[PDB]
Amino acid sequence: MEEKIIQITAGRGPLECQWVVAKVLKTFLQEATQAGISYTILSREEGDANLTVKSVTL
RNA sequence: UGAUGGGGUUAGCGCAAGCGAAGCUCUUGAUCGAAGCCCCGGUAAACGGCGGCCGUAACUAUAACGGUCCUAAGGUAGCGA
Ligand SMILES: [Mg+2]
Ligand SMILES: [Mg+2]
Ligand SMILES: [Mg+2]
Ligand SMILES: [Mg+2]
Repeated sequence: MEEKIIQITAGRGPLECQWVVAKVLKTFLQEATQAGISYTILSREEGDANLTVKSVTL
């Protein structure tokens, strides 16, 4: 068994990048569920609007 | 309560194994037989009991929601380390 830590970030990117971090996160979890890798969130970095995330650590 | 049935006895009859009248007596328990119980409803300010699992919301989180399993019904208001 392996445990790892990864971060998905918008860097210095604009709000669109801040938003795609969220969409990519949702897809990433919707794949981790089928892969059987349990996922937990350590630091969700909410973005500059609704529904945005600057970065999230899994 | 005592119907039938099966015995025990013996007057008689039998070469004689045996049959057995009536009476008496032993046993059997047909029929009758109410409550109760089973049965059918009521009743919890009667004694009492008052559920599981799983998923689910433009972001993560939670589940308003949904699926099926069971129950007699799944803890209402209110309160809650
Ligand atoms: Mg999602
Ligand atoms: Mg009632
Ligand atoms: Mg309540
Ligand atoms: Mg305390």
